[PDB]
Amino acid sequence: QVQLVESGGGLVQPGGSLRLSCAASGIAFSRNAVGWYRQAPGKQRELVARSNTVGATNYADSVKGRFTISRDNDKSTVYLQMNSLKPEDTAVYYCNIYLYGDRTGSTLNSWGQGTQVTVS
Amino acid sequence: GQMAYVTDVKVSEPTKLTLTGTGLDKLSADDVTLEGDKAVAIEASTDGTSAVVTLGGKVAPNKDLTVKVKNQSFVTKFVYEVKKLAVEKLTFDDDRAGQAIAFKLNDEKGNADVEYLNLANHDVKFVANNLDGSPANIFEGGEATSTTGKLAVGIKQGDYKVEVQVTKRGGLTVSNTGIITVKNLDTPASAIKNVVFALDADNDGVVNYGSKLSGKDFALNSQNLVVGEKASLNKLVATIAGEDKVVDPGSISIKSSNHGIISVVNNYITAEAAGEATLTIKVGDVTKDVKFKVTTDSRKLVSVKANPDKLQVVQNKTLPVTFVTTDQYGDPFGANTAAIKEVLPKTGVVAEGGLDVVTTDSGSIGTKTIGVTGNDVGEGTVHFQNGNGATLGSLYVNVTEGNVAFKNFELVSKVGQYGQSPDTKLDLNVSTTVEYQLSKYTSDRVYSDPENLEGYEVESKNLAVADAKIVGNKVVVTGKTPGKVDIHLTKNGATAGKATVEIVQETIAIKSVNFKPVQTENFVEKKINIGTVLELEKSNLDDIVKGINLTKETQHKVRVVKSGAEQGKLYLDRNGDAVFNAGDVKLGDVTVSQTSDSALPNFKADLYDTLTTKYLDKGTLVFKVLKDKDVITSEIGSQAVHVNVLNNPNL
Amino acid sequence: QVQLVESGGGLVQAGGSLRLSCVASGGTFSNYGMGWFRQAPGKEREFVAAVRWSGDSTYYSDSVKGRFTISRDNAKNTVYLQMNGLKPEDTAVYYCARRLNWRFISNWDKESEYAYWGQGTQVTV
Ligand SMILES: [Ca+2]
Ligand SMILES: [Ca+2]
Ligand SMILES: [Ca+2]
Repeated sequence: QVQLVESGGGLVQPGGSLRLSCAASGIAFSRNAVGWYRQAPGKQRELVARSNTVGATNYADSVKGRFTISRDNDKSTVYLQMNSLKPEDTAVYYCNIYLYGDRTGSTLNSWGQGTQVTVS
Repeated sequence: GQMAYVTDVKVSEPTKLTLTGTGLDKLSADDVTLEGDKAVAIEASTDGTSAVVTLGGKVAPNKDLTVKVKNQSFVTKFVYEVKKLAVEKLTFDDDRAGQAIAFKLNDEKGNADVEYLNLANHDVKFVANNLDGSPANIFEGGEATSTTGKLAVGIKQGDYKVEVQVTKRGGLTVSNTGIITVKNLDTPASAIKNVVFALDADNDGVVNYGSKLSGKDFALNSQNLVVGEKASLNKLVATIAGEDKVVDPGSISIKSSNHGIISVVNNYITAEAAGEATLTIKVGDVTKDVKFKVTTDSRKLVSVKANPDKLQVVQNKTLPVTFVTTDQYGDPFGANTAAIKEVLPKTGVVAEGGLDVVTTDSGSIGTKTIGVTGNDVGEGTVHFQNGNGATLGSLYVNVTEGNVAFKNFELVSKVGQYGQSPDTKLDLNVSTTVEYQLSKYTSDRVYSDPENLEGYEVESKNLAVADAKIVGNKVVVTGKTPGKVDIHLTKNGATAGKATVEIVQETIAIKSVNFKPVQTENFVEKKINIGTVLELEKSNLDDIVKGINLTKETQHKVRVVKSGAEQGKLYLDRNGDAVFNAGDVKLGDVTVSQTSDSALPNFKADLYDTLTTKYLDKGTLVFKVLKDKDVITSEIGSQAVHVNVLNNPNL
Repeated sequence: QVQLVESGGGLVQAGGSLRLSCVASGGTFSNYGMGWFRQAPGKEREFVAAVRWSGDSTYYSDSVKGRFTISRDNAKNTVYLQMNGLKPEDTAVYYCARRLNWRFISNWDKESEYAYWGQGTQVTV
């Protein structure tokens, strides 16, 4: 059974950093690329960052340089270092597998509750 | 660079591309990129006309993928077409969680992922059946059908026929059948001995089991955790069929009596909050309760102990001292250079910068053997202090004057024990080698250092019992067969050392064989085989043999190899898996032959299909149990089967 | 054990129609698949049609596809086969068979997947 546990969201002031964590289960973690997705209020869901099975990363041009994704196969966990947070990153952040060809994670069936990131 | 030309790109599997073209043997994984990610592996054919490219992830079917190979670009789509299916002939436990029916699709390596198949618009249905065709309630929830393949915890033992049906949503169904076995995989333990927990000290989620720990990890001596720490087993010893062994981690279960104090996930424990909790460790049907305490006091270095704690060393010579560094709980503590201040005595027995107790080596946290060199002659005590000047321990050092008055041939295990005999017993089951050295002693009988063996020679006076060679400054004696052997160390034909080593090797063997009472076969259609002369307990794999009396007591079963080139090999099945492998002991061989006067045209040397009597078979089959089938004189016992099919009168 | 009594075979002409039934008696008829098989005098056993335990999927022999139609009635535990445009080349003893396995669908044409068999009704075109 798929389990996705997000944490690390906060009510931090502008310019601050947030260490986003994700404890995953039932998603063949080591055999899949993982990634962080975000959804603004009244806006579409987009892939912010992804890390393939060997640690090779990809980012949306909107978050390049400011975001760095990491994964740990031993703990089946995904991390997202949120450096220099701009208001335009207002969204609930979700962690999930990344399937090549999908891009927005629209084909996935199970999602967690996410972690709210609020930058004033 | 090399011309590599791709004529076709196809996604053949969720994680792999198949390229067609020329010179594909000259492509590296880095040359191929799918949706922005370079491939992780590439395996071209020998002619370079095709290549399998492994991607760093799974692909979503029916989605446009851009694949780039050097300057070439392709747009493809994965159309997952399930054409065939294979259900694995697996064996499961009658009471174990996390078990699922495995199956493979098409020619894929590795098991199909039902969750991935669901995301790939394919539904999966599992149907369990008893061999007689009736439904079998083996799936989760005591059920005969499943959509996941997960098995229930509490299955009635036996054999089952399971069908897996994979259907494309709004398309066709592909299905196949398979036979699974529900056995008692469980470790048949009678007792739990040593339970060794190890701290995941570097918080990396990895705690090695059955091998040396890695990183900062250390084996706990105590049953104390600090809040926030994590731990896991490094080993658990249980008594299985009369022998103590390191149990397979897959057979261990760990439960906490208070989840708010210590919580457990797959035998990995987390100290949640201060207080007490009992961990119940279960192996098979035997349990051990381990009472742990979770404190709020971080591990601090409190003790530095030396073995030996009183060192007598000759001036300018080096001797080993083993240092054990420990915390307030008596657990290993990794001490770096700054953790211990080695306060040297003013008599100068140890030189400035001559002793730094560093105990941070992976696999050996808290313990390190360091050489201590005798500096100025005299006596003094090194005091081990922390930053605040508290004394964590001490080492007394007596530096002695040097000369050489004696050279004694000694066991390396008894180095520096003046007058100890070099004679020893070497058991080949524990060790195959024994090491010696020529130890130098002062005129005051103080062990100095080993003699340089340049120019010396060593000889075994019985090459069949053991070999002996000079490796550096040691004599390495290698034991081959039981018996007593003299080892002689010489220089230019003068004796420098002699030692007698008794080599022993006890190995369980067949003492005698009790065959079944046999009668003359007067009728047709009677099958004759190994079971006619030896009492067998039938198995699906290698059968158990009764009546094979051994030279030693054992709870392990004697089996005979059922088929293949090694058919008839008798062995002690030390791991109990009904297959000859790992540390099983070969006990002998069962053979069959027909006597010289026999008239048995359908005779076969096969132990399981030796003869089926037919009209006018007349002869004698001789079944033998030998220690080795290649040495006819190694026969332990035999039993003949007399064949005389009656067909009278016969005008 | 479950027994299969088939009835509906006679002497039809070239291009006619014939309906044959198979009544079973034992356990739950709706949990096992049904299959119609035939054997011409002098030849080996050949599969003609199969119905899934749950209906909604029928299988037809490549030589008889389009002509015959297999159907089932779990209420009256009987196997049916509507033969349309019967030709002389399919003159054989039509035996009937019930699957051994509960809710299995794979290998509908293999003889190994059927434990119960009928004596077969003669259909001569
Ligand atoms: Ca670790
Ligand atoms: Ca130090
Ligand atoms: Ca074995």
